[PDB]
Amino acid sequence: PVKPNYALKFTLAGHTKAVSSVKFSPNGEWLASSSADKLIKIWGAYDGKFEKTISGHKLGISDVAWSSDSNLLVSASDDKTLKIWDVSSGKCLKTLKGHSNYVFCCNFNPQSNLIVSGSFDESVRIWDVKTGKCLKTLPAHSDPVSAVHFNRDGSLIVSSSYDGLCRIWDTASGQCLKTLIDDDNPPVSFVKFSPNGKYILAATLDNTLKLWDYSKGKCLKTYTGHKNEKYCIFANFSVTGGKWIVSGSEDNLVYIWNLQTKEIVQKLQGHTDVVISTACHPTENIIASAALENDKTIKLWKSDC
Ligand SMILES: FC(F)(F)c1ccc(-c2nnn[nH]2)cc1
Repeated sequence: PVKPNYALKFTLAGHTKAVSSVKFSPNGEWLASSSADKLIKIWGAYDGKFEKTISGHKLGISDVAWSSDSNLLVSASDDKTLKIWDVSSGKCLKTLKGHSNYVFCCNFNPQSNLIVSGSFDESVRIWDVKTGKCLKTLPAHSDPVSAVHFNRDGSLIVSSSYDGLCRIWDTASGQCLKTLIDDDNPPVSFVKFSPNGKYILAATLDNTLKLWDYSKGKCLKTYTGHKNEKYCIFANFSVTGGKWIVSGSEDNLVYIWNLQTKEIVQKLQGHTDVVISTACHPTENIIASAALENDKTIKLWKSDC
């Protein structure tokens, strides 16, 4: 496939303010979304059908993430806390307290006994899921932390910040193992490891995505054409069909690139405001996208390749 052919299948309405993130459950059955309206919503991944609302945060939510067994969620909120949720019961199992300002990003490790978080307070924290206690506080950055992610075996954490740095941390010790710098350091608005753990994908507010070989500290690929000068927009590796990079954009489109050739292969039209978040289904050729306040909807897209 020189190109995918994603086409719109469902539009999901219900959030009453900007959506902030969307994530597919690892078992592929569900989509979770978080919003400035202080709510988490659960939707069917294949039919787009609204399932349930999960409530409890006192202010808007910036991010949500799934545990590996698809049974728990963690959410990051402007109320300076994270909450761990039992999805089936809707119960808040733990409230993770410690950050001194807005919490912007969160993720489980693969084993899902740990949670990592990043905050406006410029720190990265590592939490024990079962006790809800903070294990480590990392003096990670000198500006707000925009993303945090574990690698494939959980031994590394990558963090990014508006200070222009991506850093790699040892989970066990909390030591800073690496700082990634290019020829220039625009604010970094998103970062994550590749599925095989060998690479890092970073978004910067100069309208650019970069693929880094972090063990060698070198920038390999570069993806442009989209618009990103303001917001924390998620980006993804799509690997179920052809190998693509997928991202939202401030011109209201979903951008899809050939991972290898860096060429734009598709631009998905339909949203009426900034596409702040995209997610890729774990086993099927399905993308979810979500948009900001003037739109408020989530869209599900499907390709034959
Ligand atoms: F060589 C490329 F193009 F840089 C590259 C980058 C990432 C991956 C990959 N596979 N799985 N996860 N990441 C494969 C190839």
